[PDB]
Amino acid sequence: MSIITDVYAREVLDSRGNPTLEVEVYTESGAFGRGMVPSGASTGEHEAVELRDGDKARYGGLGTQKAVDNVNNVIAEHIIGFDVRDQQGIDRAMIALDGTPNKGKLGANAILGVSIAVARAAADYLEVPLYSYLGGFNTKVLPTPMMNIINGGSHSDAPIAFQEFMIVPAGAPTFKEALRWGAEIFHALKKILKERGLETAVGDEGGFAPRFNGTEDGVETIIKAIEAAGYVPGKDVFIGLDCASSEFYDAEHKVYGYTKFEGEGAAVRTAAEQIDYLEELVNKYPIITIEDGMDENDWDGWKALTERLGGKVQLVGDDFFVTNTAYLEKGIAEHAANSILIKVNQIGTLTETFDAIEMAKEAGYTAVVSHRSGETEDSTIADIAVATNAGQIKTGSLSRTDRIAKYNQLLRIEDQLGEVAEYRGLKSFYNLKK
Amino acid sequence: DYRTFKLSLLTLAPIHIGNGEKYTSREFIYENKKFYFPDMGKFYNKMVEKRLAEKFEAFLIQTRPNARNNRLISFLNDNRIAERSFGGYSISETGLESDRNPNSAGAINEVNKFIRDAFGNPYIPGSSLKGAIRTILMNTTPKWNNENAVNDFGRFPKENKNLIPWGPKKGKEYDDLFNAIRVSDSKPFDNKRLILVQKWDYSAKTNKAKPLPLYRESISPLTKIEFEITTTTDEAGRLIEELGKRAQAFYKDYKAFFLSEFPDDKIQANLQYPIYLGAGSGAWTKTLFKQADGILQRRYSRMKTKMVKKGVLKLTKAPLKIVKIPSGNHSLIKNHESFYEMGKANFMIKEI
Amino acid sequence: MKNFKISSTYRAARKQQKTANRKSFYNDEGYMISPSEWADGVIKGLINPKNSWSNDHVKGYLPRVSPRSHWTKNGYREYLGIGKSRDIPEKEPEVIEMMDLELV
Ligand SMILES: [Mg+2]
Repeated sequence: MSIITDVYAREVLDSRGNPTLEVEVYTESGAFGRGMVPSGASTGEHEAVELRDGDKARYGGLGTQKAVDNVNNVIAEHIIGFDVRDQQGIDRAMIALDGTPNKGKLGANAILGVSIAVARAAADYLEVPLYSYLGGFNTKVLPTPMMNIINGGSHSDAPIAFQEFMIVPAGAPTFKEALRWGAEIFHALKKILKERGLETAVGDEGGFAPRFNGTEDGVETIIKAIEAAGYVPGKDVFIGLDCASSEFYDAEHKVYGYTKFEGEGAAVRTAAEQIDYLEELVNKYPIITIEDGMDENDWDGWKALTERLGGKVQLVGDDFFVTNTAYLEKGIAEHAANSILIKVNQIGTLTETFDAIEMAKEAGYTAVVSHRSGETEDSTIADIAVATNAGQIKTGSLSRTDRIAKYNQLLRIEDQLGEVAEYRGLKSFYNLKK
Repeated sequence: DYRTFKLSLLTLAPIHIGNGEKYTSREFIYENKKFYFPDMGKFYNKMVEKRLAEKFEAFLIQTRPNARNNRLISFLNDNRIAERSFGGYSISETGLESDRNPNSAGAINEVNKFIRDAFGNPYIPGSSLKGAIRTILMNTTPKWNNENAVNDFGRFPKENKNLIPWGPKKGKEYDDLFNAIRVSDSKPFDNKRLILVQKWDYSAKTNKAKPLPLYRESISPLTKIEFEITTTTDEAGRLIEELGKRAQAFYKDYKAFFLSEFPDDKIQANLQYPIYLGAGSGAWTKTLFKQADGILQRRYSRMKTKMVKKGVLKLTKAPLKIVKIPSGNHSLIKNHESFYEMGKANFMIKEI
Repeated sequence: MKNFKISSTYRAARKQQKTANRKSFYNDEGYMISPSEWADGVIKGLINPKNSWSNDHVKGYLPRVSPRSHWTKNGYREYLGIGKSRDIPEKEPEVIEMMDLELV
């Protein structure tokens, strides 16, 4: 009755208009699960690699027919007959079938799709919610959202070097109130930008990319929107950054060149100067989290930044760790960063995603379940965030259903939990002192 | 000048080398736990002194016997004959010779004959062993088992018969490797070492043995036969002296390619250098399976008996035998359902 | 086949993998033919409609078959392939042969 009976992949589109795949799993009793894969990267030294056709005549070389054929002709013949509740066994069998560390043979997208579909079909068979199946009975914590509001760098033509700016409504009593606060701040900022004559068209995360004067101008506009909505910055709503300094880091010269985005009037900083600039920004503004404050290979600079600022500000490693257990363990050993960004398709399975989350939790780090630039109507990452009780999520802005679907699923989870649901906010930053 | 090798063959499983002929149901009687195969000439001679030629003619001319007029024992019992000694030979009843029962309607309507010389005794022809040796040598040599062994210059792929040079070539020294390997045939090894095994097919996708109506006369397990391999050139001498350690490599490739997918309790174990002789052993044992994969499957893609994946395993049924080797007691098979790998044998090659 | 039955898991797999909707048809010699010529041959009697088609293939190495059950005289359930059977096995055929040079 719980025996997996049919596995079938098909090619669909993601939120950017690019192909991806979805996998449907049917068990003998009729339980059904559908897993939709976010769009990832086909390159990377130590990250899972998705499979793309490479045919330029079809979708500009971004077709996923090869991974669909891998699911339908290779993975399905191996998974059919398994128990749908044997998620760890299925994931191990798929990993062994791939035979490569980066899952480049079958494709990480195929493996993740089958993983999510099997987990959802098992939850359907057990008639339990997905978060209850994934994390057990003690799933109660609604994650604190880091809602993207203003973005720059490679996502904008403004002279801002940091990739992303987020609002963290950690002072809210419940997740529902936190979502309302973020939507109201989003609309207040939209009104402010319309008044100022800037562009209000959203990007891929739902956030505006207007022509500010600099990073400081963006942060003051963010605080102005927070106060216009009627919330106290630094008590109700905090500010987070995604510098993505791996993009404007001169690897040869070992300098963080802000001139790549902030014009010729910008300053060229060293590692110590970059730490000084980040500390000055933290002292000026209510910044609680900084993501990718150093290059993905600047290990000593990451260390020094963690020693200088890691007691009061969460430091997230996105390109630093790329959801890799080896890199995360090395960072734990070297006291580099105090947080990790968990992207499920960067690793390929739910088993290793939960392994990375558990290791980060055991090290005192915080796990931030994250979206991708190309998302879907699937909202499994919300169930992952609730299931692990991670207490932090990053699923974009308040503007597109590739983003709003996860917030709606978190609203549904909070409603289903009822009086047991807990929204911790500042208490979910357990990596910080007090 | 010439290097002469002795190849001692020990069959670990039934081996059938047919000649195209078949005993029909009106040529053998199943009785007293034995299969008697009377000579029809002596049968007719002693039923013309007993005046039953005409009803024998009506029994054999008859085109559509329904269920029981197809069996010779029915004719013998209907006309009250009890004089069963007309030449021929008897095969002891295995037990496992056929599904259903050897009595009743279906039973054994055809028995494939073993190859026999002009005196009626069985023997293994030297060309069968030479074909097996040629498959072993071609499948364990990177200059012969490569992409050049197929002939795509045509309608369908076929073997490149000129990959190994042969024949006389104008204005060129003789370059025939396999004229040097002169494999002789056996001696008549008597009719007491034959059985009536039946073909079974074991599918990895289904995981159960399916019997087929294809009954054969095969040499019993643990049969010692001797061949002489005379070699004339140094190249073929080196090849034949390496026939052991090439048979092991061929079997290792075969096990890692085909036999690994099936349960280890059906696949037999080796005491000496492995070899596959006769019919029913499988297509991969008779092909360069590294190249033939994909083509041989496509040959059967539009037929009813479709070849699915790499095919089924051929597992006949013959009585379990244990050898008192000087290491312990080695049972021939690892299963209790009496499943031999049809067409298997072992050999040891010396330089007498 | 009376000792066994078609398993429920294989039947479900065949059901919603929809293998019955992709039948292949064959003539009397077992060569694949279109449904139109299969119908033509069956109508003219040159094809046996029973043994002349296949239900595609079920993916996933599932067991096709489960044991079939029956009732004993006690009113209990029992597998059809187990029971008194018979009693004739001997011991073995020890063939000595303590001279074969067994390769390592
Ligand atoms: Mg990032």
